[PDB]
Amino acid sequence: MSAFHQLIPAPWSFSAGTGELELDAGTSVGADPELRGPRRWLTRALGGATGWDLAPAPAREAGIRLLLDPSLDAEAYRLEVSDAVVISAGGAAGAFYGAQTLLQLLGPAALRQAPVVAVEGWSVPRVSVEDKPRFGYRGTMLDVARHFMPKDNVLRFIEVMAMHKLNVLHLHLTDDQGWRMQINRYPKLTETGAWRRESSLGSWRAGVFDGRPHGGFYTQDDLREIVAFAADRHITVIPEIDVPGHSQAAIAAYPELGAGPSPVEVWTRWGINETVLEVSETSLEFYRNVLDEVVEIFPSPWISLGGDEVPLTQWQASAQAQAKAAELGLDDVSGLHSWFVGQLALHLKHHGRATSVWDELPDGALVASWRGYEGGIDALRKGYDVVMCPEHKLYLDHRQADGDDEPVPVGFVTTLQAVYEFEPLPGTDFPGRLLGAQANIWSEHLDSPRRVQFAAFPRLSAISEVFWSNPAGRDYDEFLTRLTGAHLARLEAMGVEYRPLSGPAPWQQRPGVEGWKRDYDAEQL
Amino acid sequence: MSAFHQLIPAPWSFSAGTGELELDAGTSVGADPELRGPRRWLTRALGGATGWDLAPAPAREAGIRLLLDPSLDAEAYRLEVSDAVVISAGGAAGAFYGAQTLLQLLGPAALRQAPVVAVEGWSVPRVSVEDKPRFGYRGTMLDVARHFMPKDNVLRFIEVMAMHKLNVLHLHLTDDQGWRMQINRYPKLTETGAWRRESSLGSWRAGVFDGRPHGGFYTQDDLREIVAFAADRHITVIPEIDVPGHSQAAIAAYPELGAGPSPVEVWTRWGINETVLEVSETSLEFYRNVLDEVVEIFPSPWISLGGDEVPLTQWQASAQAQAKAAELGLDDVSGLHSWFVGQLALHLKHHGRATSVWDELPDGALVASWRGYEGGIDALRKGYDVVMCPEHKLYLDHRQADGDDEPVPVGFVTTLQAVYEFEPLPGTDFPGRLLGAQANIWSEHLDSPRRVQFAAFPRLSAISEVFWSNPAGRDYDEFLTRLTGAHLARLEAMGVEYRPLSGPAPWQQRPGVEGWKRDYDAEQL
Repeated sequence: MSAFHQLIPAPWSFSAGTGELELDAGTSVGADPELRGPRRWLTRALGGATGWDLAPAPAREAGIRLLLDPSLDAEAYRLEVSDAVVISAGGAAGAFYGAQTLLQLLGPAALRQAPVVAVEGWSVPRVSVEDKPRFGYRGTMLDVARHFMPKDNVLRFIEVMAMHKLNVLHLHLTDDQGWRMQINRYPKLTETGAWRRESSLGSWRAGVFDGRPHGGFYTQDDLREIVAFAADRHITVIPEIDVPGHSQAAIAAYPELGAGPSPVEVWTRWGINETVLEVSETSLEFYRNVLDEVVEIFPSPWISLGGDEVPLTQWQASAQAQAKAAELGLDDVSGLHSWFVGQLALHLKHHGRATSVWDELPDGALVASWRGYEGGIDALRKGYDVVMCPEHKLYLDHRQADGDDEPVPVGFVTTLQAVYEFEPLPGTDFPGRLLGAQANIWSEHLDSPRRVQFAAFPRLSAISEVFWSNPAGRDYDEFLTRLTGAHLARLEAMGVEYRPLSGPAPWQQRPGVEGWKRDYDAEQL
Repeated sequence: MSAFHQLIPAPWSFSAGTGELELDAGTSVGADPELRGPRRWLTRALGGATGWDLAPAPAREAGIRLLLDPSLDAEAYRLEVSDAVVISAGGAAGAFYGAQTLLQLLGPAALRQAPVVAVEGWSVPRVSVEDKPRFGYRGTMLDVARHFMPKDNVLRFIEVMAMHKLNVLHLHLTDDQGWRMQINRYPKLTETGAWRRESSLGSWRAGVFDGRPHGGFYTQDDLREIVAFAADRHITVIPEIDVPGHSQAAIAAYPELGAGPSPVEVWTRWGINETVLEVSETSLEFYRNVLDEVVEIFPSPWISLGGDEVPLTQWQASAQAQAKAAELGLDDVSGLHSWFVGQLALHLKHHGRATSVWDELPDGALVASWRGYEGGIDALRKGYDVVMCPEHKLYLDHRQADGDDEPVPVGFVTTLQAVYEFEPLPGTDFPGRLLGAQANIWSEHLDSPRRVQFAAFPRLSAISEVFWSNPAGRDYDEFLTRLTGAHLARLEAMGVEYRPLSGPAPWQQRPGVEGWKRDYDAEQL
């Protein structure tokens, strides 16, 4: 039983000792100054689950000790179970991840917000663990533009992320179908842009609508909170304001930003919009003002500008766009795209931030590559930093099985096993560096936080392992036994309603709602 | 500025001193042994909001002291701001409520789950407060049978309740349209009973359906958690399994429990069901087995059996019901109702629990009176303990204003001011005693936790004052200035999307969805 553990993500090295150390209600928590942050989080989480005081004690003297070890990487930790619980780390984030591994060692009741057990004693099996992340950037994107997620649910989603040792949350805040961020200078962004009349029901290709208004937004205080909440859990929040395309919500609010039409209203359907920004000095000024407030709220070194999916139809037919391309000396009207994003990227640079985009900038530019290995290596050749999120691998809005029993089926079949066997560009030594990978959850069809949970899990659990663990020890069948054996119980304890392995629960189904089924091989030939 | 405060519920006595005491990151929390429970909660809540350690110190020696004062009532506290923050209480619950009053004194940022402010210092104005509850039972009912509320949202709703000093949560767990509680002996209750094919859209009188499956359930561990979560906040959770009526979900699961029909399925519409339990030894045994598990999960001295709304049609036409009434020597088939509930009430008594019902038992029987003052005083004459929840006053599923702009309008117009001016039976000295009052939120039309928040607030804030505060100091116009001045900001900080005073936000509206509009005066004559 020496190599046996049920932890996910699996740690890099694990050894079991003999027996169990018992923790009573008197257990105290020590930490070195650098780790006081993680001490607070553990105290709050475990105190809630056990009803214990968990009062601080001098670090070397305590039941649970968090100790600084400068020879370890910052996100790396060592966990030792002895006469005491000793977690060594190179930094706060490391100590935090050690803490998570501890909670898993205590069992699922350690993840509840109030005690569900006796609390006379709990036991931690005696083990030695040594752990570090494989990738430094382990992401998830959350689309709150398509369906607004109430703040309570966002913080809960973030809590579940940290439990999987995911460090990046890419927050897609704006799109054709709504604008979620309150901007003080431009009140209509939320007043007008934060809601739509109705929503496509199923794929936009079925042309049916639900008659139900949808909307909401985060205030600046709400965003601050989310950022602070994530920071306590060592998650970086990268906001995205998507430009020049996916802009109809902003155009509805402030029509000057568009070409022209009857007044433009927040888009009620999915898919790609031919209606986009009119690129010009006024648009530019508008979005510099927006990015001024963004940068005040979000401390993140990257800020995402999107840049995906802009049809040139509007620009080609635009007397203004034509004029603009002449003034700049561009070859054609399509160069305005590169120009517009670059001007904003420059403004971000003025504020000390690198830019993040989906494709195609200053030095620290980060590309999120949804194309395959080729588009990825191509962006490295040019010196851009890369994170992989292939559309045919890592998109979690895509159906989890073949057939008609999955709710609103769209995209490729992307299964638990397929996702677990995924790789990021597997000696060319280029100027660009691979930061890591990210999973994207697009919200068109997920109209409640329950549906988002169904989409994200269990797959995101397997993905968290792909991002964190050692690729050498990878076997799907082995992973399953840990998933079903322990981890599903942890997800249940955290309030996450996932897709059961045998398929959707009857209340998770949505019959009569048309999806769009894609096949990756068919699209190649 | 000596009588001025923005606290809701308003405390019984309040005096402002001069200046502000500043709390730094070194602030420590002391408590007497009885209050260690509330010390833990404050530490968790305020630590989360400030990023402070809030380490324990000897009680008399600490920045925030929670001190036992046996001369105060258990739910009563005194709060003193000085060189230190001193909260005196007669018990844990008292200290808890003092803590809440403290958080309000620090401002809305104290209610966030992560710091949104500088945290260099916070200031508490120097004040003396003396406070007790007017009613000992201050309730809210939550219908999770009609629309299942995910666990994450339930705990958040409970957190918002405790902030208003509400001590009772009446959890309506089962109905025609679903059964939310997992029972180990009877797996189909959840497997079958926990979901329905679709739902009425609007009033059942419009006969239109949404085509959308709905369901979910709490496991026993989930319920335990909710009970423990509530207990940490001094909220009693009274579960309700409604019998003999509102039973079609249980009948779907186990058809023997009904008369007969094509197989019975979970009800898809609202309103009163003619399909009810067949009262008999087998039904009785079934529900004793259910109440055996309930009583293991919920520690509450009361357990609710419902008893509302049973049409006699089925029983009058039932050869079995007729036979049964003969065997017992009842006058007619309608006496089986009283008999069935009484047998279960007896079984509860065996377990040491009093019974709770909606109308019409052993000594500790509690009646929840939805009729007016008359039905209430009548139940006191008979010695039953009473809590008031008049249908024309305290039902929060009812529309908050006249007209067509309120979403799915149903019931009487029940406004913020009307609800704030409400009273419970205003020297007959009967055997029954008035425990308090309760507000009920029926979930037929609230299909998300957002909609539930819209229904419950701001009204539940005014109600919390009616239940807690002194009736002498009651003026609506004064209340408004506190509501708009401070409290709405507190609700925003806790993630609660309420009905704005000027009416529903555009994304809160639901046009095309038929309600049923009632007028209280018209129904009298």
